Amino acid sequence: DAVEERVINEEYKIWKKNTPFLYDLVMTHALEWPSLTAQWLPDVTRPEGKDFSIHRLVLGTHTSDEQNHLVIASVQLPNDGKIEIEIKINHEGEVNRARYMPQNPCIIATKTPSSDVLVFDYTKHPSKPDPSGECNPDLRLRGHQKEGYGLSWNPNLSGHLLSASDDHTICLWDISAVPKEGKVVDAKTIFTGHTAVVEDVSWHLLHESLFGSVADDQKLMIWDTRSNNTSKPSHSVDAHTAEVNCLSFNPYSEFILATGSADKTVALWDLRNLKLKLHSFESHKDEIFQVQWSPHNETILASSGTDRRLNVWDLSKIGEEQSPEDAEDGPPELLFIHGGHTAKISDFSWNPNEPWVICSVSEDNIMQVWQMAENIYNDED
Amino acid sequence: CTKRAARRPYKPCA
Ligand SMILES: *Cc1ccc(C*)cc1
Repeated sequence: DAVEERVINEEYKIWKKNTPFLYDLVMTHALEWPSLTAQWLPDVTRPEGKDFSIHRLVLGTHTSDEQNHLVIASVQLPNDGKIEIEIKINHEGEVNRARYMPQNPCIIATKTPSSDVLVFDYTKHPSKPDPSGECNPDLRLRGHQKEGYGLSWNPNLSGHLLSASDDHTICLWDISAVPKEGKVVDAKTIFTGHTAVVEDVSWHLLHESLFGSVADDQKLMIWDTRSNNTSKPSHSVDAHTAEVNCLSFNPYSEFILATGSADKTVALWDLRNLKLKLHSFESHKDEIFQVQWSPHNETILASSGTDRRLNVWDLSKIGEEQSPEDAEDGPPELLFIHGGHTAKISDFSWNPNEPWVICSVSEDNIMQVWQMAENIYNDED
Repeated sequence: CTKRAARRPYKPCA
């Protein structure tokens, strides 16, 4: 066990030697507290000149010892850096997942380990806790508490927000009709289909009525809000052989999505026939907690999790001819293994404004903002 | 050798 950390400590050092051949950019920043959550804000502010542009990122803290925080970081990326903390806002309870609303990115929804969803507006707060008036207690006695992290806004209907609820359900809130300064929003719909703990949920990127959900009952379920029966979904798959922890819809193909899970596989799915898994991506050594599609490339997905590895997959190399010496290192669809993290990667987001740039966060307070070398993705050498 | 080194980043490239 103690010798297993030394294997991680030495293979970090070969990676740091491997860094100028494999990356066009590596930034590494220790945060003050580890983050479970990472999402890039959609605005870029380049000034003309400076040799950089300013991009923004949504973080959180997950500690019980101090006052918790919701963090906006500014990250300077060159155009041939610096990572500072822009906003710190006092969040009550641990930040499991933090996502912005697309119809106003100042509105950020957070998922807590309690049964609620908090919503902040960062313009309506002080930028730093120069008060430092904690609301944080001295003990926290959680009894029966296991919850998943999933939280997703509808990009086609403003205010419709899903989350993974506490007793195997999915809740829908419509925050567009906010009530008259009561500031408590009850659930519009409660979706009662899964038999174990719902881990991740996501709205469809094109149709406003559809969403997908994954859970610990090995099931991917596809729903429709116009259905009168909210106890049964429209489709149900026996997706994986273990706990399904993440899903992501393809932004270029409306029928295509991908689920990653605790059987170390990322599955590939068509919506019009869910009884056939299209492809099983296999190179993770442990449990997968995040899968995200490239917003600049149809063919490209990435996955991350417990094995300290962020794999980056390429669908256009599936079924390729391969040598025995190439097949040792993985499948031909495996484009890139990141390997900067020495602890379990909790979350990652692709940058929407600079292509191939990823921020990824792990549990040893490391945030890494990186981008692989231009020769490796363009098939050029 | 850079496409091969992307798939084995814990081994040194050669
Ligand atoms: C092409 C090439 C890649 C990486 C190394 C270390 C050497 C040559």
